Amino acid sequence: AERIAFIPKLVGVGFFTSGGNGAQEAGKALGIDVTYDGPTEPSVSGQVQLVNNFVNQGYDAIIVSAVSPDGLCPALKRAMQRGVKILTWDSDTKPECRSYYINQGTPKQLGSMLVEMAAHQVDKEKAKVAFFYSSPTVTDQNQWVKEAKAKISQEHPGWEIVTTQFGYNDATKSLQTAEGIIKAYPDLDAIIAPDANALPAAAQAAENLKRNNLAIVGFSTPNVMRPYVQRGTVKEFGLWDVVQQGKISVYVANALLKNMPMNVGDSLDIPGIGKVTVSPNSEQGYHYEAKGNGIVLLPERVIFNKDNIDKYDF
Ligand SMILES: C[C@@]1(O)OC[C@H](O)C1(O)O
Repeated sequence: AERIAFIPKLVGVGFFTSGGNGAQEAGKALGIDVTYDGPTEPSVSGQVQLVNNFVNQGYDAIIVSAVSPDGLCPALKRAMQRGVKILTWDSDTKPECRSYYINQGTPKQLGSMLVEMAAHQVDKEKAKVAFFYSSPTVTDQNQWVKEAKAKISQEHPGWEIVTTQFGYNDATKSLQTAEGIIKAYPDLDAIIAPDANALPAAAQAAENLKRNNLAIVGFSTPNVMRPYVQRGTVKEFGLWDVVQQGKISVYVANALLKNMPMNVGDSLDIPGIGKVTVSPNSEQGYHYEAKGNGIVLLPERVIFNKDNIDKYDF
């Protein structure tokens, strides 16, 4: 009877497939029919069309990873006015446009990981670094990058951010851009790619142009990144239990459907996971707080290498 919609940025990417599977698995254990559906490409119109669709069908809850902070707001607010529980995972909208943000960590946390991974691989205070992710308008990544760039200028002033280009979650376009940066910048020391499509594309671009001495860190799935790690192209990268993330999003949504207290400070017990807690929106850097509105932070983030890459199954 209760239907929950789980919308990714796009389909075909291993990151969203894992999260969607963990969501449907969670819904099945709760007796909830979770419908996993997303556009073939990350666009505003793509998700809005779907959001409006699940609303008209009368879905009870919709969990969405936004491709734009304010792009989905008119459709999300329409849903809540009809009683549709709106939650966000991975990528957030505006805090007033949703209810809960199932976040994998604060921008300071994930922004620290990107810099720490880079500093450990470059091992010199004077170098040239380049950023390379999906889109300049996406929410989650731009929040990380801004905190990352701020952290770099404070902790590594000798580092020169020479460029910042995009791939738009396209495996083809990401490869072209990655090669272009590598060609145009022969003095490049490191590439920071906080994107599941950008990170393996950068590693591939390094191997295609046979460029060594190049630190390549970022955020992607161990499934895709595995060949590049074994060959030594990527010594270190990071992510999180995305399967668990999709699992939490459903459980939290279920707590809203069953009228449980989920204000800032309250907790919730999840089987096989433990204790999650509603953190304030200030953790993301937001100036917005409300009753029944907060951020659920993931318990643990993971650093991947050649030692523990076969440990996680998504
Ligand atoms: C994990 C991730 O960085 O890869 C795809 C998205 O950009 C993402 O979810 O933020």
